[PDB]
Amino acid sequence: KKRTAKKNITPYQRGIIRSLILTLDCSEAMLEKDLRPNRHAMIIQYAIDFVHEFFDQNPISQMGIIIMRNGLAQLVSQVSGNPQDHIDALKSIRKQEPKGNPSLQNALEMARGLLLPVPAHCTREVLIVFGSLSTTDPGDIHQTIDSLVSEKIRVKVLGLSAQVAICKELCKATNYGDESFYKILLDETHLKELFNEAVTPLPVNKINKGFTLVKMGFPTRIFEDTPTFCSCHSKLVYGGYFCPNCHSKVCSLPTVCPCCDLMLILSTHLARSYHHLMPLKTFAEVPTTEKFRSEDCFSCQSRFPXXXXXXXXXXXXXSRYRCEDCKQEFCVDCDVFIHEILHNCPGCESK
Amino acid sequence: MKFYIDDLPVLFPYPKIYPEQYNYMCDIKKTLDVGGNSILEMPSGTGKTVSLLSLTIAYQMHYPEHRKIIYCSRTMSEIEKALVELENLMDYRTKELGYQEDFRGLGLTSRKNLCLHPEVSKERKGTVVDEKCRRMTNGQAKRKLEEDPEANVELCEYHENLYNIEVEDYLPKGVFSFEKLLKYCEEKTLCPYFIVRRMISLCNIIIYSYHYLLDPKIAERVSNEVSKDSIVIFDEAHNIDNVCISLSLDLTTDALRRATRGANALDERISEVRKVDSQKLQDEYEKLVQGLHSADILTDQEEPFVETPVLPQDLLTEAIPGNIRRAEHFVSFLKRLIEYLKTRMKVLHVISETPKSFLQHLKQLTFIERKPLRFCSERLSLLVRTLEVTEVEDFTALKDIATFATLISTYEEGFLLIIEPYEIENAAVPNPIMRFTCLDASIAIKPVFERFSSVIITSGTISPLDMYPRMLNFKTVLQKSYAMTLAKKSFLPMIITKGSDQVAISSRFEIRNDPSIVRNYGSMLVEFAKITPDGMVVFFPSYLYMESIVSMWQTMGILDEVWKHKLILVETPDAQETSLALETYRKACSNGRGAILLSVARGKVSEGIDFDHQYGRTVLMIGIPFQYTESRILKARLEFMRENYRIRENDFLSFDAMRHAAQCLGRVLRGKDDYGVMVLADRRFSRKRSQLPKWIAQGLSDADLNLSTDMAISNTKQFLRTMAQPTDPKDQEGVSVWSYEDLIKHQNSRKDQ
Ligand code: SF4
Ligand SMILES: [Zn+2]
Ligand SMILES: [Zn+2]
Ligand SMILES: [Zn+2]
Repeated sequence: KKRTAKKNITPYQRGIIRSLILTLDCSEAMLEKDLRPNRHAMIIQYAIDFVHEFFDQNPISQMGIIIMRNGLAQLVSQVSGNPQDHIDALKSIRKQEPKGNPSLQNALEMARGLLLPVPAHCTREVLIVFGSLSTTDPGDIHQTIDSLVSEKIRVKVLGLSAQVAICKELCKATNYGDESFYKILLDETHLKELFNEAVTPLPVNKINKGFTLVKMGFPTRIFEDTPTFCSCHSKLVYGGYFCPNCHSKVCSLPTVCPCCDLMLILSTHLARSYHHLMPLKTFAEVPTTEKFRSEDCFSCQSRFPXXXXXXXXXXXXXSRYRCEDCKQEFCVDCDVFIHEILHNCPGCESK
Repeated sequence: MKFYIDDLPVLFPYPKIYPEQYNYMCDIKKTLDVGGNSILEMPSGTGKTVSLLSLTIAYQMHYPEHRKIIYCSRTMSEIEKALVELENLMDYRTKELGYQEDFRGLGLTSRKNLCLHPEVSKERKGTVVDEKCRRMTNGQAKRKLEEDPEANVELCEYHENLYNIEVEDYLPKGVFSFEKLLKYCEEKTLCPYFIVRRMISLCNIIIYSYHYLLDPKIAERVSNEVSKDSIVIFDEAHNIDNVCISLSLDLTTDALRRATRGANALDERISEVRKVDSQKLQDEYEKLVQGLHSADILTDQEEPFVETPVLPQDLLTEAIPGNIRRAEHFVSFLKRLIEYLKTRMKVLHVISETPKSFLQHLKQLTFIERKPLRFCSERLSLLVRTLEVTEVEDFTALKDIATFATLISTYEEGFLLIIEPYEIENAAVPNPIMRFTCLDASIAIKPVFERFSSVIITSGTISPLDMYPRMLNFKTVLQKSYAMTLAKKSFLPMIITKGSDQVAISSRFEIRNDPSIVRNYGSMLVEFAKITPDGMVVFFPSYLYMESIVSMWQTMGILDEVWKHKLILVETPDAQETSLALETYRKACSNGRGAILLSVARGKVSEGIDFDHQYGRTVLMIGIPFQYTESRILKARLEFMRENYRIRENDFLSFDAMRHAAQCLGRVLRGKDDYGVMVLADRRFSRKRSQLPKWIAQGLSDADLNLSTDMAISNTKQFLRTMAQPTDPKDQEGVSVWSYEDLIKHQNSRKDQ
């Protein structure tokens, strides 16, 4: 009655400052009806949610879009920080329809240049949503794959209802051999979290360069809405932040400094991570007889957690998934939820 | 690993291990001790070779008695397959248990592969390769090299320097696979063709084509060191029968005519030399008048011109060829021969002649005698040996006559000569085929089989295990069919008896286009071509039969659509083009974009090559293979086969097609990592479920019977999707992958009964 990601073992290192380029196949292959309007629509559909979902857990990570039609790599959205720009770029395409084959080889190389500008710390990383069963590669590939590795470009693909060796090779090679990234869905619902699991950072057993100090500053809000002006959109922004150093206005964002070129976040963006940094050991289910704790949830307050002797119901499930490190109990949904939304183990918080 | 089979450490080189392998080795060792023949169905989807070599190597090095090993292979591909295999097992043997091994073993393949001197290495035909590599180091030519070293003498030059250093003991210790051997011998300038030829005398394990064990003219130099009683391994020998049929002999009259002039060229040669240097020829007569001249009728260090088409230098006699002792007597009767043959050449219709029936008939139309008839070859052999000719292509034909003569002198009543007046394919033209053929495989099998009781045979596709003991009459012990153990799908078989229109699809109907089937077949192919990722092959019952399908499909709009998805590669009759094409097909499969290949089950592709995961994900058996496209050759052979053995053509027929049908499929899987889809496309397969190799039919489920395309495509559609999941339980694999040194300890301690 359990399927648990046993140990939260980075254990000490995960890739926070990310630079993810999402690439989508846009081919007639995407026009087959396994998915309702097509795969392609559900894709762009499921892509949309992803963006916030991404930017939610990653308010510090640039991102851009690529489509693959007519055997062509065709950037749609410059890699940037705002979600909305990215977000809108989809719907536009979402109505348009794919044409011609997918040229994977075109894809990566356009990325390979695309991911060059980002700093060293930024995880240079790509994600693929392949739809076809083969490719149309204008040039070599096995050589091309290697070039990625030379650039330390992790990749990950979301295979369609099949497996193709080359990408299966691609992930394996590009994740320094150690592979898990060639996931291909078997069910649509799987695809849902398939995006969601892509949200988090992604080390396993890493090699360690010099991970340096990251210079950055913090802006401060303004008051006079009338005095509107701007310095990144040059519009009349009612009034916003100011560089701690450049000391110039900026449209509200976690943006970089359009005046003296540095990263400017608040802090919450940092805070948004830390649950990614040190997550929690799962709350453990309890014995069918040994619990004998209060007849009321701790986190929540639900009287049950058992059934007070109900033949094949009370002994059926010790509804007492409970924490170890604080050794205090917890409700069913609570542990479902405290592991989900806010992590912050209450029992382990208060002692 | 290093465990016990109740008597022997098992220096297993693969940490993970499969229960069948032990189930395998357990039985063969049992068979190893108490001599037997006792074939074994072994699903090669696992490592059968390691399972073999594991038991063997220790058993050689554990017990003291049998210091030699004989492992016979279908082809050099098998050779090189096994060569690297043992080498790493052998290398693992040094890594884990020091070095107490002193074991060397290698395989001879040919001149053409092993002729390292670039001259004939450029040249193609092995006989010419045989001719010049002879002329490289030939008894006359080496005498031309030693007695009269001249510009007419060209050589590999290695067999000299090889002889300089090599022939006192081996190169140091390696089981030098061609990868290792071809380089290593190049550096020290060796054509290892002679390295092994001398090393014949040394190695404790050997590997070569069944011919080298069965082709008597090459399987002649059998020595007690190389043979006496050691262990025999026949791997993938499901098709051994057809190999024994070796004693095949058909008569290209056109080549035969060239032989006549070659005979005259000989006739002129002997006459002209008897004019000039007849004394040593008379001395050869004196080398003849003594008796058999065993000194140089058998021993020739680089000379022997004609091979021994007879069994390995046994079926001969000693009484001289009477008069023919005089070559002029001898030359004359040879002309009697060809002319008799030439006389027999132009029979209006097909005529089948049993040897004895033909025997006096020879004497009838020309009073020749059988006793000289065998003597021809050696008498010829010395004759050309005495005259150091500049070519053999003429004389190949000549010796073939002698070879024919010897053969027809040799055997009877199990063998027969038939002359169709032509090839009926383009009938009513002059091209008669004085075909004299073997009929019983076992006869050629008997001798080597007679020698040693440590005889072992196994293919990945032996089915059924009865015909071979039936056909060869041989005395087996145990024949166990090995159910492949799977805790998972691991592959998919399918049967398409009918299409979407439920129209039964076949090939026995004709070699022609019942347009329903092929139009149905375009669909079948294309939808599959769509669904699978790269790597897919199809097989056809016959080349030109396939040609029909293609041509019509080419006309239809079928091909272009699949051209959209995958890449297409046909099979060719020539090997060269094929050989090129194949590697590309590998490259496309290895590369991203999908591809597809077509060939024929009887084809050389189906015989040697192998298909892994990317290289093969789906196969297709278009139709059920058959051969009565051809003539009584089988039937006349069937006569003896059927009249003696309680076998009907169908018995032979229905099995042998399967003997070739699954023969393709075994290549589809290499490691238990791999998987694939195996479809069958013919109505009659439904009746044919009961002839498969056991592990196949076990892998075959009932509901897959007489599937149509629609029902088929779903299962693959899932199976592909399903298998593509990282289906890694990593816990139930204890039973199926036998927790290493522990569960084999555990379960076989529990399997102690
Ligand atoms: S001498 Fe050696 S290398 Fe040269 S042709 Fe003969 S076998 Fe080949
Ligand atoms: Zn602005
Ligand atoms: Zn600034
Ligand atoms: Zn806690």
